[PDB]
Amino acid sequence: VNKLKKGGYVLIEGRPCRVVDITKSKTGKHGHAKAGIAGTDLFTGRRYETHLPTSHEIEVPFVDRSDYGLINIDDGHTQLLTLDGTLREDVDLPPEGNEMRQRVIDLFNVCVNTNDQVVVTVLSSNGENLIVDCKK
Amino acid sequence: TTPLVKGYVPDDNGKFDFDKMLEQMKYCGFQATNLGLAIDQINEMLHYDYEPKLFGLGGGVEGVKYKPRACKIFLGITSNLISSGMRDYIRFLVKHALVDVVVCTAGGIEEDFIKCLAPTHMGEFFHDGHDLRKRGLNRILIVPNKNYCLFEDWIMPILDKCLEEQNTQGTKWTPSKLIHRLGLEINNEDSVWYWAAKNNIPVYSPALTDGSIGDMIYFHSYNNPGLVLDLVEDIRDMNNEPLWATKTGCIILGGGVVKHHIMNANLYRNGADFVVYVNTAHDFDGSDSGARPDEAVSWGAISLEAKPVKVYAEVTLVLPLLVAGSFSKFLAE
Amino acid sequence: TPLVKGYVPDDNGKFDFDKMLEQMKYCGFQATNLGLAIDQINEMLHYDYEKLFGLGGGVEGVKYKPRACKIFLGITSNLISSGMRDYIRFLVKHALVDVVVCTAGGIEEDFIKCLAPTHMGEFFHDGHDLRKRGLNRIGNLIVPNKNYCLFEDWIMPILDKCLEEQNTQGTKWTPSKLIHRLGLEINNEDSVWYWAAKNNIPVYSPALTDGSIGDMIYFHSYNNPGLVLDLVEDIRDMNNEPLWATKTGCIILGGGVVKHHIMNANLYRNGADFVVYVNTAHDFDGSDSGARPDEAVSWGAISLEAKPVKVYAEVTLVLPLLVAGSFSKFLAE
Amino acid sequence: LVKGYVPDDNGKFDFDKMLEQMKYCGFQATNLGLAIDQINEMLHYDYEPEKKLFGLGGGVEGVKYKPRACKIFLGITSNLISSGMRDYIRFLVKHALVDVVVCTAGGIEEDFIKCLAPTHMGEFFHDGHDLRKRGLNRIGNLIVPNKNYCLFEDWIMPILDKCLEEQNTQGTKWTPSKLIHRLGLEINNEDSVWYWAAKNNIPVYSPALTDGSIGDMIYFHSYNNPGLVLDLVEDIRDMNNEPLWATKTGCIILGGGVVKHHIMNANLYRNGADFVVYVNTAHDFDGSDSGARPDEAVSWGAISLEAKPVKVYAEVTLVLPLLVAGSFSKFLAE
Amino acid sequence: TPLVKGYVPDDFDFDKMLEQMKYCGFQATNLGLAIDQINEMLHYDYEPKLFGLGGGVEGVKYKPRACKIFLGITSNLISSGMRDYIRFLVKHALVDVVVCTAGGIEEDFIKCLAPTHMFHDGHDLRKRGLNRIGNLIVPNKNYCLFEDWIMPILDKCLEEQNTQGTKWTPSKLIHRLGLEINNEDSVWYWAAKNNIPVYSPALTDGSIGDMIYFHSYNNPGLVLDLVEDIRDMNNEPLWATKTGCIILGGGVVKHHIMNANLYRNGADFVVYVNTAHDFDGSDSGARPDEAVSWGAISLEAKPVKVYAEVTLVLPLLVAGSFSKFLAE
Ligand SMILES: NC(=O)c1ccc[n+]([C@@H]2O[C@H](COP(=O)([O-])OP(=O)(O)OC[C@H]3O[C@@H](n4cnc5c(N)ncnc54)[C@H](O)[C@@H]3O)[C@@H](O)[C@H]2O)c1
Ligand SMILES: NC(=O)c1ccc[n+]([C@@H]2O[C@H](COP(=O)([O-])OP(=O)(O)OC[C@H]3O[C@@H](n4cnc5c(N)ncnc54)[C@H](O)[C@@H]3O)[C@@H](O)[C@H]2O)c1
Ligand SMILES: NC(=O)c1ccc[n+]([C@@H]2O[C@H](COP(=O)([O-])OP(=O)(O)OC[C@H]3O[C@@H](n4cnc5c(N)ncnc54)[C@H](O)[C@@H]3O)[C@@H](O)[C@H]2O)c1
Ligand SMILES: NC(=O)c1ccc[n+]([C@@H]2O[C@H](COP(=O)([O-])OP(=O)(O)OC[C@H]3O[C@@H](n4cnc5c(N)ncnc54)[C@H](O)[C@@H]3O)[C@@H](O)[C@H]2O)c1
Repeated sequence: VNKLKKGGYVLIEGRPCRVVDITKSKTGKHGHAKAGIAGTDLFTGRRYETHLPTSHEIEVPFVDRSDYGLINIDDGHTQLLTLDGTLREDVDLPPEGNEMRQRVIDLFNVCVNTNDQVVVTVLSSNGENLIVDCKK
Repeated sequence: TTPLVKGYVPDDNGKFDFDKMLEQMKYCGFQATNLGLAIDQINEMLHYDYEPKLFGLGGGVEGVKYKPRACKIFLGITSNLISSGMRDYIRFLVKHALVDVVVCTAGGIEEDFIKCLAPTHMGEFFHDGHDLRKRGLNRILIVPNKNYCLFEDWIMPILDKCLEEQNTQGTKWTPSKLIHRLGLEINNEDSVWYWAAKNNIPVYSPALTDGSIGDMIYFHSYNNPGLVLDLVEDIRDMNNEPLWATKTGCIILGGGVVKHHIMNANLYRNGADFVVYVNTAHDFDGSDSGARPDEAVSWGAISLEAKPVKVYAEVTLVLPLLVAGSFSKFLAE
Repeated sequence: TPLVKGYVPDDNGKFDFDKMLEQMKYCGFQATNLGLAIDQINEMLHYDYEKLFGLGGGVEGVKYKPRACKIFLGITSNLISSGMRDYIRFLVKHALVDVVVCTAGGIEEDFIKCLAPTHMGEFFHDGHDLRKRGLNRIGNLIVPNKNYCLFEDWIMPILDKCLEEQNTQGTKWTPSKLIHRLGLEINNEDSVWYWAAKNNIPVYSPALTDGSIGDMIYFHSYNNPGLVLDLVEDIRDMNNEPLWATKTGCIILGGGVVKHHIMNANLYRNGADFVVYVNTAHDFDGSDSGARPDEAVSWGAISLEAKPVKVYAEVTLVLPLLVAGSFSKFLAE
Repeated sequence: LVKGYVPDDNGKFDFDKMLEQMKYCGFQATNLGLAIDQINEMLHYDYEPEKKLFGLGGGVEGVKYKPRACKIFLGITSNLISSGMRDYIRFLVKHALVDVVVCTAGGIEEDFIKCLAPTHMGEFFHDGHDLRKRGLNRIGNLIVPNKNYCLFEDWIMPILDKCLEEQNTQGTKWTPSKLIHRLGLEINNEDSVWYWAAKNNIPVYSPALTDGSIGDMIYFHSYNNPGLVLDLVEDIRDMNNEPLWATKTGCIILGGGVVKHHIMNANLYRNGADFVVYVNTAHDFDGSDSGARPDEAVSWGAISLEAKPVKVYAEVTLVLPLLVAGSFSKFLAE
Repeated sequence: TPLVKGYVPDDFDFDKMLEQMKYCGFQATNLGLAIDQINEMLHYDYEPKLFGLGGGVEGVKYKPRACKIFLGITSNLISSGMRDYIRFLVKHALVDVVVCTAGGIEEDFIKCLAPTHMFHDGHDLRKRGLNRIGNLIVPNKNYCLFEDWIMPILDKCLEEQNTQGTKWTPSKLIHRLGLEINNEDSVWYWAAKNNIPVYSPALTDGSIGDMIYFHSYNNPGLVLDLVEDIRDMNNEPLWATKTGCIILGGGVVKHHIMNANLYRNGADFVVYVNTAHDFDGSDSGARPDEAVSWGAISLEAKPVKVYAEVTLVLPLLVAGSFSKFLAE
């Protein structure tokens, strides 16, 4: 928590959260020295609150941004070409309400019979992953 | 090289300039120096901004003007201020969403709703207590006994729906949530609580049972058992209120649980940025109500950066000028 | 129409401290009230009429006294930090005081004093300087920083156990019940609360969250969620406490929430019988703290028959003589 | 009916409207509105049965004066003249709306010193040892410097020598009030409240004049030039005689102390003051005269039983600006 | 840093409670520290000026002090039952000088003729011919008794002034009155018999001054000169090595003693008991630090103020300090 700068990552309640808030108290009537750390879940965009002491550490989750060529819409999992050239169908389109979902499909369609391919972005945290951007 | 005492001389013609008296209150000396410095602290709060959260956005009710602020304003009001004619100068502050959060004692929460239901009579400080009991008149300013009975008819249904909702929809009621729902229910523009419901302003009373609301909760529990109010969730909400803002300011008028709850909450924030205290209490007894701003800096409730101002005066005299020399100018501006 | 006659000292150099007290009622001003107050406390103790109280827990080695008197002590947080704690511990050990009503800071201080003692100071020290040196201030009394960490370590395991009983054995916790368990846990003769726990003396603080205990409840809620404290059940127990008594006697030392809670509770029997208020406050503000016993009569909190006595002084000066002129005589008697 | 003035949604606030409803706001604000009422009655008391008119004034040209049938006494504590309320007081004396003033030694000394040099502002919580170490004197949150009191010594010592000379040669008998009337006439600064009282023949009485800077000067002069005699016996006859002729009496006591008593004892002669406004910060529980409520004063017959006394429990620095704004200013314009 | 431990009542000794008062916090801490300041004044001896020698009256115990003590009593105190504790101080010459307002001076003499008695409607009290101060009411008949006694002494003082040329002042008149009352009960009689000066610069502000007004229209030419009195009151503190002020209340009594102590460059020991606060800017409400600012209290000295009514604090203060001196 001594290195917990804002804009870095932490696992709060099991949801990868980007630190967007942190307060530190020297000591006081409140009790011994405490610290409130706060972060927004990447998947649900929800900020969460935790309170902890000093001389401790919090789980950090390996998340890597990942672009793959959109090859086909397999009825919600999509054929995706990795940079290595292997094919992954594990990734599914973004859920409903997420306007990304329409921006992926509308851009697959603008591109399907044409010579331009769609590049998606699937930020990947361990097993978890979701298309967060697309582009021609 | 410090400032010179100097009052404003009244006009020979006879048309007094109240605006020029307000400006020269700071240089009169004694408690007038405090009133002028109190106006200055609030002016810093309303006109605060920085380049990166916006507060005072309001609930977007039509026909009302709101101006955005980078400062969060917590107002501590004792029951007296929501029982005196200071209600008109507080409804204005809430209607224009110039105050982000309010903390009030339970009689004050009960008074606004009873005031919107029924009016208050005038009276004297030296009135015989035994006689007033015979006439069933309470004293604070006389609020009649009949007035609480009209209030009872209103509050009992909202709690019954709250009990029904708690069992059926898993709604865990707390004191703040009952007040916000109660304010939405009043639907009277007169209410300071209705405006806070419309403009999304949270109201917190830690001892909500101490007051008329608590007696009504007691009678309802015998008729309909199992209502639960959780302080643990309320202390979770209240303590987090100051943490978010770039700066927070406390206008605590009066003293008591309200002075302590707002100051205690600001400890989690490392201290309140700006503060004005208006009360009639002295620090000799060792009490919290009379504790000077210096004692609050002792336990970390006030930021060492702040320049706290206390006006040792009855609020009924100090606040009408305080709205005139700060909030009225900014909203019209 | 009696004369104003003060005690005249002995020429040789012997001064009977008892003889000074015999003439207090006859010395005028606030001495008149202190002497008249001693009379009301004496009336409470010697009011036995053909309803069992002050029986105590039957602990061996402790003197106990007769029934026919429920005594409610309205103490504020300031008194427990002061050395008036020794007088309160003696009063509850012998069970003359049937109920404890106090704010959250007094509840926290009694326990921290057991873990660690209070220090003196004065009213004139930069509050900024004290906080730099990690020292909280309460009037001229400094409660050190370490005293709050010791309380946290002691209460944290007890709170986890309390949750386990609600989770496994379904015990519905309320604020008075938590204090009684903490009284048994301290198992220390020095604590006022321990004697109340042994003598079955209920402790009722309505806003428990407004203090260190409430701050402690909040930090536990994140690590172990689901702790619930109900005010609905507490108001049923606190309000019904006056109803079961031959007569009810209030000794409100201080003012604010504790004054209203004891008085509002006594409204249930149509008004308390014997009262002594010692507070440094006046009625010009219209505040609850400064109200005269007469305003309380208007609500119906004080019985019409009751002779309310208010000493406009500091309890720290009035209380040592007050026990001397009333309770000590009864125990030896 | 409890009520208030809502500041306008377009931010239009009438300060006059704020003042107009004070009476109906409740608590202390009700007392401030009631206080403005009795002070206005004092100015408008002029009535019809020769006739005795007060406020005729010095007759000085270029200054407005208005005649009134009611006689007004002003009790000023020493702090008020040190405060910026001196400017509001100068307005009443210049237009002669106040017939007589009873002021303690400290206030009398300050008006003459203020003309000589200005008083400085400050905070209540300042080290008393440090303030003395810096050679500064403190009256609340104000700081009158050490050098200023010396200036009063230079001016007063010549006038006192002339007073002794008149007593020896012309047989003049000097009382405290006569000494201040000469001192006011000789200030020569239009700033002085006392200069106007001297010009408009307003008698200023301090019973304990030696209890102040003037008294150390009087004492110091005695050793150099012995013989000065100040007779309280003549002053007591004049001051008690003051209330008799007036058709009605207006007692405005700001503060408490000997000044509240001096004027109040005098009002017993005509059986009591007819209109009284007291603004102070003291409580009757200690039995003191200073904190005594109007009712305690009614007990000894100092206030007319008919009179409705008003007490506002507040520092005067905050209540007097509204009291002058809501009463005398409008009457002079009328 | 000392601890906070109150006296533990025995499962009562009033003397032991008084020892722990300094340790019970708040205003009790001050009442305990105040008793200490009074003790220090009595037990201060410095080899070189003895004071409190007394009047030599037979049967009365008197003790030498290298300390001069000034007691400033507001009028309300002499009016109450505190008169007995003040009388004890003067009988044993423990207080060298007294400054009191015309009400206390008139009160001691009036009580000797007729006694003082113990929310009351103010209008009703005038209807019953009653004068009310706090909860103490002085009957209107009592003032007439004072009138009969003072008038002949005033006529004699004018006659002495006319023939023997004695120039009168307010202090001289009070000593003459104490000689006339001739009652050990009177605080002023023991002050006079013991040669203890009493000052009152606004003596005309009270019943004594109103009595002077009525006398002048019958026997004119009486002169009460303030100039001579200020010289005596200001010169009172200069001769000693140490001076002690016990000011019960605030006002002219507080200012007159403090201003006089400016001439010695400060008063060594002080105890203030008044229910007053500094917010109003008033002289009475001023805490000791304002009084230190003029230079009235020695910078070296440690001042004490008990924010309490004197009626509660003084009975414990005499018990905790002076009674020990006479016992010694
Ligand atoms: N009118 C009432 O005061 C009222 C009404 C109903 C119930 N209650 C209950 O009383 C308890 C204590 O009330 P509280 O916490 O509001 O404190 P309080 O009303 O006792 O006030 C405490 C202090 O606040 C200051 N103060 C209060 N009103 C003031 C005013 N108008 N002007 C200047 N200073 C003022 C004074 O210094 C006073 O000593 C709470 O439980 C509350 O619900 C009070
Ligand atoms: N030590 C503390 O004061 C302390 C500590 C922690 C929390 N708190 C919180 O502060 C809030 C209110 O504080 P409080 O309970 O101390 O009451 P308070 O400070 O509001 O006291 C109210 C009134 O009681 C009277 N009074 C207080 N102390 C007195 C004394 N020693 N002698 C005579 N009269 C006295 C005065 O009239 C005073 O204005 C509560 O919610 C409490 O939990 C206080
Ligand atoms: N600035 C000074 O007060 C001052 C200066 C020099 C000499 N003195 C001498 O001190 C003696 C006592 O002074 P005093 O008789 O003027 O009394 P004071 O100034 O001590 O005031 C006495 C009481 O008047 C009331 N009061 C005073 N100022 C007030 C204010 N601003 N607002 C409201 N109430 C207020 C309060 O009840 C106060 O306790 C006199 O002999 C005077 O000459 C005082
Ligand atoms: N008994 C009377 O009050 C009385 C009687 C006749 C005439 N007078 C005249 O009234 C004038 C003013 O009276 P004063 O200057 O003696 O005092 P004061 O009335 O000005 O008292 C000033 C302050 O002293 C404090 N105080 C007074 N008595 C106290 C007590 N017993 N315990 C604690 N604090 C106390 C209070 O804070 C009070 O506000 C004098 O000139 C006097 O002659 C008064």
